[PDB]
Amino acid sequence: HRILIERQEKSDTNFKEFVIKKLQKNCQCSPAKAKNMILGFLPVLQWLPKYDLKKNILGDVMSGLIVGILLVPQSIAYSLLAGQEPVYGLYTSFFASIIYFLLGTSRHISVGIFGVLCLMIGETVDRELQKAGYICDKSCYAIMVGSTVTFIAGVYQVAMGFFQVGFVSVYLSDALLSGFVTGASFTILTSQAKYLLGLNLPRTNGVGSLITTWIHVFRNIHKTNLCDLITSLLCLLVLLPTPIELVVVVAATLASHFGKLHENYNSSIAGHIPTGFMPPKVPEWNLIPSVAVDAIAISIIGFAITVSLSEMFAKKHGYTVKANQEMYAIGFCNIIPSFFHCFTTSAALAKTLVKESTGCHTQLSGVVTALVLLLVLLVIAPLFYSLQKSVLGVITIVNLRGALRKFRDLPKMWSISRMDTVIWFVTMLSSALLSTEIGLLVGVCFSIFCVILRTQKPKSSLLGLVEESEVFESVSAYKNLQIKPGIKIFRFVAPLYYINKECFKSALYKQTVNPILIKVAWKKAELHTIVIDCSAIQFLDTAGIHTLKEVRRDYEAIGIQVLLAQCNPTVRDSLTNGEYCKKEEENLLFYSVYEAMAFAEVSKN
Amino acid sequence: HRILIERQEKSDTNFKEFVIKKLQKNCQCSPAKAKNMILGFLPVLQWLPKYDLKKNILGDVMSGLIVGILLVPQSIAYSLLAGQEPVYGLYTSFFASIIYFLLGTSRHISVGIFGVLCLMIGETVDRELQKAGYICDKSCYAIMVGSTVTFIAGVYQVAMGFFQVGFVSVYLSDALLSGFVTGASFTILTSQAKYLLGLNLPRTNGVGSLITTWIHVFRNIHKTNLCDLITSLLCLLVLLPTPIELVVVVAATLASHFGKLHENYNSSIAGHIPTGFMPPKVPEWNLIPSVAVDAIAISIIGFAITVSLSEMFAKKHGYTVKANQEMYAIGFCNIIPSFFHCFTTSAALAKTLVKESTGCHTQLSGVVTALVLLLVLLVIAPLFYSLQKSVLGVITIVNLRGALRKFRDLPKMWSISRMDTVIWFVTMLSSALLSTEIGLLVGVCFSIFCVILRTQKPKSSLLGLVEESEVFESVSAYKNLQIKPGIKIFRFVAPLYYINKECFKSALYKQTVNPILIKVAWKKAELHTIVIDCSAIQFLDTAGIHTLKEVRRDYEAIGIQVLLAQCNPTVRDSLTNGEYCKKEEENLLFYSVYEAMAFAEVSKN
Ligand SMILES: [Cl-]
Ligand SMILES: [Cl-]
Repeated sequence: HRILIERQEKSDTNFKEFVIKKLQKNCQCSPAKAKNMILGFLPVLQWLPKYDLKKNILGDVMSGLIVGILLVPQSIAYSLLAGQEPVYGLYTSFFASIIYFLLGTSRHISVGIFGVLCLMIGETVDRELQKAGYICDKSCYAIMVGSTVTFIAGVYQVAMGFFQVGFVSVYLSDALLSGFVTGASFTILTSQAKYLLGLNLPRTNGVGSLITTWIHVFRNIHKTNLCDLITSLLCLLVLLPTPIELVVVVAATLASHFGKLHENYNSSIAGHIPTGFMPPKVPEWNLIPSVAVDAIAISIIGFAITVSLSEMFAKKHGYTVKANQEMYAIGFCNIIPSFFHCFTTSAALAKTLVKESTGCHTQLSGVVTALVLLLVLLVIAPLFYSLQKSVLGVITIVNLRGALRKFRDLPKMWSISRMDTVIWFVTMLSSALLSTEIGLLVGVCFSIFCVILRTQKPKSSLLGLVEESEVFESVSAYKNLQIKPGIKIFRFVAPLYYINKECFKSALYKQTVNPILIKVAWKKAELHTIVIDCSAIQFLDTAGIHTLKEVRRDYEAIGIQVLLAQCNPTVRDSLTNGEYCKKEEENLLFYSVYEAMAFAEVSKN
Repeated sequence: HRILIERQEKSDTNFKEFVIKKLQKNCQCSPAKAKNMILGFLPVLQWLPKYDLKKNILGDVMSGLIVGILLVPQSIAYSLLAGQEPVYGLYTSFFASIIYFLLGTSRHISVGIFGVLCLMIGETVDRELQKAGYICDKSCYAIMVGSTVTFIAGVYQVAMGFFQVGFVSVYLSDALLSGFVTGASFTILTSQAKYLLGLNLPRTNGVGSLITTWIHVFRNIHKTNLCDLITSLLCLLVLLPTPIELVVVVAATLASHFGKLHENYNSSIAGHIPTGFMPPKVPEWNLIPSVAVDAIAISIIGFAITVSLSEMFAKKHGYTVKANQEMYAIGFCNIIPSFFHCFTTSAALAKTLVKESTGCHTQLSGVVTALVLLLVLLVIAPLFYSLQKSVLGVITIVNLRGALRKFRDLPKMWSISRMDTVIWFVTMLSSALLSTEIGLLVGVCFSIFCVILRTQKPKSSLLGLVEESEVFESVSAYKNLQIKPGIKIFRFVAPLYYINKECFKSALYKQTVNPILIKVAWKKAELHTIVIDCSAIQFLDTAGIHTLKEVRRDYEAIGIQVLLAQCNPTVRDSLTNGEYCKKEEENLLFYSVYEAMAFAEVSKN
């Protein structure tokens, strides 16, 4: 008794008429739903009118001043890492917070300056500064280039949000992103070492910069101020055990101002800007083609990190974050502020962690931080003068510590997925050495190739029956399975295609007869059926269809029957389209391994 | 009653000691087997002493003169396409045949000049000629560059043979190679159009050359000789229906010599060389770094095509061709002749087809061709003077026709594998336009990405039981399957990893409850078990382990049980290593979908 399943009728509707009908059903021209899109595009007018202030005002207000003071050195630093004046980091943070409060659904994430992104902006800035030469007084050209790159990144992000092409985010694996952030953290530490030691080594760019910078540091170690070094050592000793950062920076600034440490030729930040808020300057609009390629990566890593963090903190509690709206928000946190003097913004884990430790479920707290920043941007900025600039490096290293600790999870990573660990290590090496962008590209492709390698050398085994059941499983992995003689079931856990067709043939020949050599031996001068378990064969390429046909023909030439079992509907469709089973030949494809085994047993009898 | 299969004990031998022991068992220092390696490396002293001359001498001798005369215009042409003097093509063909008779196992293949490879050599030659400027009198530098590239390609091929790294050949799919050869044939036709029309348009190189050459042809169409055009039209008319080529070239040469067609400013080949065989010149040995990258592709496409053709013609009858020995042979068909004045060699289908039509199973015929070439290289070369050079273009186009006919198989290709057809079309476009090398790289990566896309959007469905059996199959593909209520089996035919984890979650939520929205609705204010068929899940990434854990946790939060069935041994190992089933929790993983369904039915009762 053979199975006689009947296939369902395929849908005849495949033209664009049905697509147009379903697009109209989607109501592109939506009456009375334009308010919904306005509310969807402006989440701010959805929870502020329904704000439970009596239960969250204290939480939002609390630690907002601490976070704002805590966002203060981060800006004066990463701006320096980005090749920008310190006031530009403050502008970036304030504008990012204010705009994300307008457009934002995570309600727990901390948008603003991201170290990895600032390192990448810095690379593009220095390249354009050199390609140009070093009323653009160096810093003016730097901020112009940074704002242009930010505008391009925001345009790309909003285009990906509108075109619904955000699925590219799936190509950035969590392990690959962790490796990239670790490598970028190593690069940031190497860059900040020069400020930590007080040297004046030249700008190093290109593949191997990390090594060039370290070599320069070693070469110029004798030109050590020994004052900034002492301050940095004390700050590292105090902050390594880990509000501590705010106290440290306040005490360091007070000591530097009182003792006049600059008399020892101590490098310090300058009077960057007064209350300021200078009138906005439009982007270059002519330099836009030159720095588009870098903006590609900046936009991707920016939106990938933001979406990942927002989804994580939404699924933690009250998951109501829309991916497309966060696309639009992170895009507009890089378009409107780029009209002003700001660089790219993204979610920062080290500062979101600070708000998570002390805070509540209200985005209004970010506004408070902005207000604090605004206050810092109005009258408290001169109070930040006379910073030792070694405390800045200590403050950057301490924050990176979060990403640098990932090396302690390598034994745990290995004990779960070896190839994921290898991808992580390769991405970390390619980001630390080589280039940050080149490192990301190397990581994304190596992960895709690892998926190709996993396919390339797959598992292949013989199947045995489980006693008193209709279950077949690998003999090479399980024990005490009945294997009747003259029938050998071969399971090949992989898609059969151009990459692994040779491996499939070699494994089948090694475990069963290898009919080619037998045929040549017969021409010069036990087994009767073989069942191929196609349950794990995901798809079939033209090579796979040809390989299966060749296998069947070569085995039938000797006299060994070949039966295919548990084929997918798509695999069966490919086999019928590939002209494998001829027309109504029958007894060639089976719906289960048990059915094929029973048929093979009956055929000999 | 639950299944209680016991797993086999894993092998404790994993260190390098066992590898060293098996390497010694391989007998690296082999006594009395050095003769075997000598015979293996020199196949010539394995069938010549055992040559059945009485049954194959007539076949080998027959059509050898025709093939040699037929290899004559092919050289005078493709050398011109390769930016070389015509005598260099004759040298290449003669040396390739002679050396492959020494080292060769296919015994039916025709090594020699390959059109696609000559086009690629030409590109590298013209670039180096320009990078240098245009006792190297242009042609001397061209042959020096070509010989250097050939030496590098042969070194790469022999290195791949010795290192056993020939598996790279699996990345060049048959459809991708067919597309590349079609695009390269289009490029060759475009290049030979200038000789067909008799114009003198400038050298065009870079991406889009095909378009630049065609634009130049259209611009200079008015400068048509109308004599070479008439000769080419007559030759095309005669040869298009398709020994015909030899008669055509002989008649054209005789007519040109008798009528003195060169009086009409007809471009013609010159007195390239006398009997010649000038003393060999060593490769550049200093220019070797510059043209290594091009030699990478030349070596790969050369060895891939040669191995494919040899394996095909061996498996057709008497399969005794070793892949590694053919690696060595094709490498040494590019190393020793590069010491002389020759360029790269590979199997040519159009000329192997000529020998297949008229020939026998003896490589000695190739020697005969070499002899003919040698005779042509000794005294018959001046007889080939005064060739119209339009017959050459006609002779190149006719031969390409074999690869150009592939466009007629597109409807057949679509009716078998749509993605393979798309890869073929993309590779053909990237080889015709863009660059030949860039086209190959674009094809190889797009095929790997298509394997990634096939994974990205996979099949997912609900499984129903087949009546009076223990077989579950897709409800969306088959008909009349029992689906008990409260239990829904979800089959996801793909590996679960970072790329398709979101798709897996979305499909499972769409077809079953979507527990997140249900949980938020329950907090604001039928199904009990779900069985996941992991039979088609090939592997599990760190993301896949996390996704499965998250799915189980979220479904158990609502109150819906999640059971995993038919997991691979590797998938089970990943789940245990990933801390998914805790310790001895039981009733979480099942060996069959029927077992899980029975357990789910029992649990409610
Ligand atoms: Cl950071
Ligand atoms: Cl060809």
